[PDB]
Amino acid sequence: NDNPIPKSVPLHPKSGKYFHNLHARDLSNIYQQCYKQIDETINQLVDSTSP
Amino acid sequence: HQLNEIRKKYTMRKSTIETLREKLDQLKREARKDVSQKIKDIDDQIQQ
Repeated sequence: NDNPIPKSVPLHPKSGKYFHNLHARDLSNIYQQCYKQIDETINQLVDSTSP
Repeated sequence: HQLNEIRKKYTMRKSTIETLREKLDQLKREARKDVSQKIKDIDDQIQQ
């Protein structure tokens, strides 16, 4: 209608390359590093405080 | 007088042990004060 801009189009192989390239940013390494940091911080805190 | 000087040397040895005892007292007092200050500073730094 009016300006010929369709709402959506069928996927193309060239579009399929970009669809395959697109991915969620992976935070598994960041989460593992954050978990290791907090765990080591808790371990350090266990004996850090004066008795 | 030489015998009296030997007795004075014994009294001076007692004076030297008294000087040692006063030096030990001042050393223990300064040591406890500095160690307490250092422990408090280290604890404050650890808390910070």
